[PDB]
Amino acid sequence: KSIEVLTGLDPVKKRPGMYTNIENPNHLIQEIIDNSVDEVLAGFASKINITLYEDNSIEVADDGRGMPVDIHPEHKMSGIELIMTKLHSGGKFSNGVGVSVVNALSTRLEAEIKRDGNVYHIVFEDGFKTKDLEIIDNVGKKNTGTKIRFWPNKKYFDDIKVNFKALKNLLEAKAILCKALTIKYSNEIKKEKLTWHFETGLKGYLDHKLPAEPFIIDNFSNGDSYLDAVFCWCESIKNSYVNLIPTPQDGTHVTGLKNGIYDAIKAYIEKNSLSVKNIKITANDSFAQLNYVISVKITNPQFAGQTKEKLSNKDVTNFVATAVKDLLTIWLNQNPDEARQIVENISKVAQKRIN
Ligand SMILES: CNc1cc(F)cc2c1[nH]c1nc(Oc3cnc(C)nc3)nc(N3C[C@H]4CCN[C@H]4C3)c12
Repeated sequence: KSIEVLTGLDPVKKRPGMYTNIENPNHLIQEIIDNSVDEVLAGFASKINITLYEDNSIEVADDGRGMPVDIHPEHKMSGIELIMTKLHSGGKFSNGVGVSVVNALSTRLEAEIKRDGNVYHIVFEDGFKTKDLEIIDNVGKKNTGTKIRFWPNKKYFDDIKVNFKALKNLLEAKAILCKALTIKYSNEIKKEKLTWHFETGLKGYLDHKLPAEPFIIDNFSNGDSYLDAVFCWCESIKNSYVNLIPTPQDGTHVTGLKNGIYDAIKAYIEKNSLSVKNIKITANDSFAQLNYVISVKITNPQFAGQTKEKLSNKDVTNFVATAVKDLLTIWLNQNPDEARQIVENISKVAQKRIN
């Protein structure tokens, strides 16, 4: 918030490849999903509905509070227009892109917002408003939501066809990580509907893709920070997420799982026996054969460099570590035969490193 930056859309139209992946419009669809996901994470949306039409438009709808429409004092336009028609960025010092990138790279965009008993409607073309915000209908006060339909512009894309298969993979991936979410998908070209809703979240996922029944951390929290995790050892899946988006280069949340596991194995070796007390085991050793998914839900996810691929928040590391240690120790201290096996294989990895 120290520096706030506001431009028009020309830099996006001039270098589309710096604001999206231009093979197809999927990344644009991702921008819209991400916003609707932020409304799920804030506790207000439970439903994300996606439609692919035969005219090659894409519609995404949620049942959240609805994108605000109040007039900005300084900019003299509604929230929906302000967010759609200008590039928003900023930070702490100089030297995610926003839905305006989708508006910019689209010949047409329509927004329907339900709030405060009103159905609002607005239309853009090539990133400029062309039909004013207007109340077109009325509705129950608790009938709320945001719905965006957009028409990707062929001049900015190698192909206007949506890659359906990757879109489906992505939606499933997200529904897995948020049990309070139900995602629906309708492809009117292929005549195909899907519904993803995972009541037990990640349960069973590792099994499908020691302990024999993998360990699950189920919605652990400290204030406005949430942790879901599943892991086991094996002879491979190693996925981590922040706010439902992959962190292919790990970070503080992973280091958190790593340290929390080490601490748990080290303490258990110390408090038991197993002829392993004299083996110099490392965090790396107890992590070596670990298969897991960890998914954290935090307030202001800070990342590495200028990209969003490695979580940096220096206090997530001990948020995860402490939780993993406590939960895993409890489990170790009620599963004797398997603890012993986990410990032994870990010692084996350590001895092979030392030799
Ligand atoms: C496909 N659906 C969809 C699509 C979409 F592009 C945006 C929203 C969207 N649904 C939304 N719901 C809310 O809800 C809010 C209401 N009030 C406040 C203060 N914040 C969020 N806000 C929304 N906003 C406001 C901004 C805050 C974070 N992201 C921006 C987009 C959306």
